[PDB]
Amino acid sequence: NAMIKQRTLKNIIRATGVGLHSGEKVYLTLKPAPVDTGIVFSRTDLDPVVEIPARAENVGETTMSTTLVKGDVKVDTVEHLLSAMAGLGIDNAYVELSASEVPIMDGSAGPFVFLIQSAGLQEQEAAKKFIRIKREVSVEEGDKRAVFVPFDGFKVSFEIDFDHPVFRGRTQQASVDFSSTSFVKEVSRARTFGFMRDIEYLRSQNLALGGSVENAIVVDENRVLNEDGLRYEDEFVKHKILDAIGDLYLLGNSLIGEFRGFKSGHALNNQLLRTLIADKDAWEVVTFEDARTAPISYMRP
Ligand SMILES: C[C@@H](O)[C@H](NC(=O)c1ccc(-c2ccccc2)cc1)C(=O)NO
Ligand SMILES: [Zn+2]
Repeated sequence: NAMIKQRTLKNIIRATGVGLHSGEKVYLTLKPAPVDTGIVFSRTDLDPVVEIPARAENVGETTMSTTLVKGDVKVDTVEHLLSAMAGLGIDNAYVELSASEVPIMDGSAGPFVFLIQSAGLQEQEAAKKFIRIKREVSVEEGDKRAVFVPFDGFKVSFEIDFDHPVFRGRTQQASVDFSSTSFVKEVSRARTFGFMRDIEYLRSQNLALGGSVENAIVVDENRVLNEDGLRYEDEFVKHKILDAIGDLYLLGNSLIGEFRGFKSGHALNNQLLRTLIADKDAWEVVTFEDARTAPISYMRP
């Protein structure tokens, strides 16, 4: 008789930071929103205020980060904040930003999960809608691949392939089944990362202006440059899982299914969502009026 309900924020919560790509200072405000609103970004620095729903149809650029666009108005680097929202099961929220990029914080979803849980969650008087994968859907480009597989729960598998001394062994693949593994404990703290030769190229072009060892793992030709080391033995692949969860949440609803990524990035993740949405026979919308019968579990609000 206990139904799985939609969730929003119990209180407003505020954060400040800098954009990884733009280097601009930005004020972030997360606000409660009504049932069936979904996640909506709002550029409050503009006149009039521009709202951009966090949906696959509004993705505009996918080079290095996922960017939402509406006309000429952009919201860059939404993936880590959306991963935190998805991890905590937030259905409805307003995300107000004073600039064109979500703050990078420490490069992970950790600060966002903590800010959300500090504000608390509010269950709403409406059933949470899930998108259930009924048939396999895959997208490929070159040697990159991203797949949705029917699965009674939610599971993300990812494999990276870097021919580099730091990237050897079993730490290049990971699978997380959220029926037994905690998004907060095992995925949320995984930071973004960049290779020194790529970073140098980006800096030569006056790009990635906000990036440093304070908000990213920096790896040169042989080692991790961050003095204090890694948060997980497999932090790099866990961050790709974090990215995939955030990019997947642009479907607008939590998924019941499995994602498998092989060298996939924001572009291929978004192509997978667009293929799934277009293949209506591959999915269905489902609700759980009895939480006992559900294959996905959310933490108490
Ligand atoms: C891991 C990869 O998918 C991506 N991150 C980057 O592309 C990236 C690019 C540049 C930096 C960087 C780090 C330090 C200084 C300058 C740039 C960090 C991450 C990412 O996390 N997208 O969400
Ligand atoms: Zn990322």
